[PDB]
Amino acid sequence: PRNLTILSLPEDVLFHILKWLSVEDILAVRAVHSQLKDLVDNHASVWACASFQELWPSPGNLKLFERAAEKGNFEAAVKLGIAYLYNEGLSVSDEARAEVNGLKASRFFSLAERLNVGAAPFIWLFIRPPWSVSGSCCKAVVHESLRAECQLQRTHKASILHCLGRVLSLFEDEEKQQQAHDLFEEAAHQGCLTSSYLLWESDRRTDVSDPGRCLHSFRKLRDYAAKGCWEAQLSLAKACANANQLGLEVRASSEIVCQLFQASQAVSKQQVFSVQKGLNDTMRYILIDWLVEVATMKDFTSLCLHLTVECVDRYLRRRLVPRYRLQLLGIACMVICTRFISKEILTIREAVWLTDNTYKYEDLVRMMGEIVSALEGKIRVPTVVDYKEVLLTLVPVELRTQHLCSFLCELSLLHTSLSAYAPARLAAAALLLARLTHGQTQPWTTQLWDLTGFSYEDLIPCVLSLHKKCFHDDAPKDYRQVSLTAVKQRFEDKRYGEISQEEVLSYSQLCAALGVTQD
Amino acid sequence: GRPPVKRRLDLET
Amino acid sequence: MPSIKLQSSDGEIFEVDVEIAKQSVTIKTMLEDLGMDDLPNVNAAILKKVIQWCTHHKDDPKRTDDIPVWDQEFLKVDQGTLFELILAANYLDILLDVTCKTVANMIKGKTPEEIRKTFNIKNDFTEEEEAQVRKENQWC
Repeated sequence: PRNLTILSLPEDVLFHILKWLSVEDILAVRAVHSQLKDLVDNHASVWACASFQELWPSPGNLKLFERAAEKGNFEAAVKLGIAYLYNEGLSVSDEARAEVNGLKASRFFSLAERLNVGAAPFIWLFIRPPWSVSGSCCKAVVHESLRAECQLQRTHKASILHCLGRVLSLFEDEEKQQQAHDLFEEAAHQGCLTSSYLLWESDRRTDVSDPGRCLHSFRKLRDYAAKGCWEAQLSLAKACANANQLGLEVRASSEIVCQLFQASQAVSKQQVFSVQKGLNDTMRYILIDWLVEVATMKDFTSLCLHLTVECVDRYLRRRLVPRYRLQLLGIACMVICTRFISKEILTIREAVWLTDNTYKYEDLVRMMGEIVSALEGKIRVPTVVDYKEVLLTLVPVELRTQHLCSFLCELSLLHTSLSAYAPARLAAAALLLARLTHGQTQPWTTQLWDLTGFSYEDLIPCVLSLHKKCFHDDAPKDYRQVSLTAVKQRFEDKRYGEISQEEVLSYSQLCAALGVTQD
Repeated sequence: GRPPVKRRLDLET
Repeated sequence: MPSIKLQSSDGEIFEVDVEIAKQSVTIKTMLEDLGMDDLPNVNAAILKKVIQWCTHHKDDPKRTDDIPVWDQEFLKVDQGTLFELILAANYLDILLDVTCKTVANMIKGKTPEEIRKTFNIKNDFTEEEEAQVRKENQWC
């Protein structure tokens, strides 16, 4: 045993080494030995963790996809369901397309959600309205099939109920709204954090009469936020802002805000540059600029644009793509995020249109499916907008300062150096820059010290970095010598009060006013 | 720089 | 103040600090079970490289870029040495993923006969098995 081989390795080492290879490689390795074949075709974990990276279910290899998904793979189930619904990759005749495609897509979507662990439900966004005006679109077919399955499922049906309820929530009908609310009630009956929080949000708008119900709501909010939700945490961070009515102490509210403000870590970095052949961040700047323009066209909120940029960054960090596909990535991410959170979405026929038909319907379908499958289903993540909102609902400040804070919060999207700081620190520094720009006597208040859990000395570097990377340096141009000004053009609207054209101070003035030297 | 939204972005340096 | 004694399979004894020794979870769980909370294949060289690897990585809080120069300059010594390392950590609950990525790269972008050539595997399938593989590989 001087030279040990792969032949005599134990089950754990073989399990781990075989879980990080693509499907083509795992098929190739299956030709080496009989014991390897027995291990692969006997133990379901190796198939369960196998990739299906850059493949898509064609009629030649439908059996492979079905076999891998049916025994513990999530990517295969997602791709199979999306291919069955969107009808790209499978040669299904138009006469029998509807029923068979709907049932297959619904079954595979249910399996994909069942195999998901530790994420908020997401499969409801592939079937959300608007639907076909005439006839029966496959989205409706899979919707009714999923409803029937939930009526007949036993293992894990709460996620299916939540997805169903989220589907009819976006329907403009009082009956549809009552069926939706009726849905998270049944989902909350079996236990679901997001469903319970949505139920609570549907009750805050209804009954605000006496402090007793406010205390009941505070109890439920504490229960939800303690478990680990995100929307619940953000909502609870403002019910503490309602400190006067709500029975509690100043120290408790300050502690809650400190906990939610010191529980963030910097995530993104130069990983994306070193994980591909090359990006040079100029292509990212171009893509984000174009996405900002498209969001300006169709009245898209700040939150959706931030989510789209974050999803783009996550996918780019996970699965590599060639240069000529970045715009496809951006359009697919905007479609997916707009479907997720917003109300008016970027429809697929429209989605391909802005790209000057450079790509096609099928390519966008494939990119959307693979983007969703590569993110494991986690779409909503901490973003600067949430902390900007929680900080501006605490300290009462003038409207121009609010608009400026929003403007510097949105300018972090283009630049990637601002990822070295957590969203909490960056949002606090943005509020600090908004206050100091208007020349208020006291930038940082004792209330802010007690709430944000940080002092001035914890915020000097972040303000300097934000101001430099936002206004200072120069704009990236190569031939046209014209700066990319979609964000500035987005913020020249009268709805924002023509904020973007007001002057701002220089880096030297900011350093002088903040007591920071230079060299 | 610039053209309208409908475009094929020029990534090439 | 604390001092954790350590010995190798060859009887050699080396001194290590506590925080690096806290990386391994097997020693931690054994100490917690035995109340002292607070290897058949190992020689002096293996310890030495493991100490260098642990010392060079202390500020660490995927892809094949996180591998440093020391690992990629020391993991090409011998294949069987690499196998002794994987089952090693398998055993010490620690680098496991680094080794798994290192070996998997040598397997992904090669033909099966290349794997047989590099792994010192002469042959295990007779004449009436290559046709069955080929037909079982015709799925794609």
